[PDB]
Parts: sequence; C-alpha cells; structure tokens
Amino acid sequence: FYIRSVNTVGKSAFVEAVGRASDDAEGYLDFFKGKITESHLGKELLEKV
Amino acid sequence: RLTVRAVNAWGQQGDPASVSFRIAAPAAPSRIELTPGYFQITATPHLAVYDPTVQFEFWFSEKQIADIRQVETSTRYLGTALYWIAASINIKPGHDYYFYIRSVNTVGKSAFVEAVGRASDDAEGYLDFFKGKITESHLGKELLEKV
Amino acid sequence: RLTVRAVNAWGQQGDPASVSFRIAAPAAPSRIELTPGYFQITATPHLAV
Repeated sequence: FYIRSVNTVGKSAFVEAVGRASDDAEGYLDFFKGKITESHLGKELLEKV
Repeated sequence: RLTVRAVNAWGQQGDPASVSFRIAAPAAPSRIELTPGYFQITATPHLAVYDPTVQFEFWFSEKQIADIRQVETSTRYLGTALYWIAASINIKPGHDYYFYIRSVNTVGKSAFVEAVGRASDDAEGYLDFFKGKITESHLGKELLEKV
Repeated sequence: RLTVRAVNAWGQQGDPASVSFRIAAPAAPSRIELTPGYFQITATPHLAV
C-alpha cells in the first residue's frame, strides 16, 4: 500500500505499508457447525462413504 | 437578535426594528438500521430533518456501561461517516455489540444514541456454495483414519 | 509577507510594519493502521496532527 495525503493546496510524500490476510483457525469456521449434508460432499467420498 | 435602523442623508437614526431567533444543529438521530453479515454489521443512521452538513461518528463497545458521560474514556473511536461497516475477525455471531452514534457538524455535536447489533444467526443463507465441492483435500487425518 | 501602513487624512504613508510567514499542507502520515480479515484488508491510516 502506497498512501499519500492530498488536499486543496497540494499533495504529500509516499508511505509504504505491507499487508496480509487473516489466517484464523477453528473459531473462524465455527459458523459451519454440523450443517453439511450429502449434497455438500465430494463425489469420491460419497461413493466411498 | 438583529436590529435594523434607517438613516437619512446626515444619518439621523430612525425607529429601530429588531428580530430575534436562534441557530443550532443538534440533529439527534431519529433511528438506526443494522444489517447483519459475515462478521460484519452495516450500520446506517437516519434523522427526521435531513441536513446536508451533518456526519455521524460511531463508537464500538462489547459490554454495555451504566454511564453516558465516560463514553469518551470507555469506548473506542472508529470513524465519522454517513454509514459504517463493522467487519472484524475477533467478533463472533450471537454476541451483542453496542454502537454509540452521535451527529457532528461544523457548529457542534449531538446527544448519544445507543444501538445493539449482532451478526448473521446462522440460518441457511450462507450454505448453498458447496454443492458437489469439498472433496477429500480439505479434510485432514480424520478422513484417512475413518475411511 | 504582509506589509501594513497607516495613512492620515490626505493619505501620507506612515512607517511600514511587515510580518512574514508560510503556509503548507504536508500532512505526512505518522503511522499506518491495517486490519486483516476474511479475504480483505481494512486500511485506516492516521497522521500526526
């Protein structure tokens, strides 16, 4: 991210930042609590299990 | 108050005419609308008398407090806009989240307004995305030990 | 720089008074605030003054 400040008078210098995405575990997927069914399943798993 | 006087060539004062009135813009929010979503709450306030010089500044909290004066030193400032998106990762669905919204203009400020919001309550609107997908790869050792 | 003088009835100039100063809008961002999330980055940069 290259961020600068602007206004009516003019502009500013550039500031550099580095960003990434969240990598949460367990709690992020707590929304999907026992909701998948046969429809939401892989073909090989369905034909095996 | 404003006083008007009419003067002639030399400026001899006439009988004054005075009109008095107030100016202010509290603009207290009339209502607030919260739209739940994936770890997000779309917050939009509305007020009875529209005024194209007023923003709304919001403050976020997790636990309701019994005092309305210490809000500046109790909650956290998040932003002044027309609407806001409360997208986070620490938040979880089903928990109550408190929004303190107040109107701001060039003149001054308004009275605080409290709103309570949550995320999506599970349901089925977030499920129809994996029809025939989610093969073996997304599983771990449990699939291998149980297959 | 601004120069101000006082003029009498006819408009005879007095001794000048001068004051100089500058205006600019640097607004260099003091620090960067970013929030990772689900396939998103919330960028809320700040500044010193």
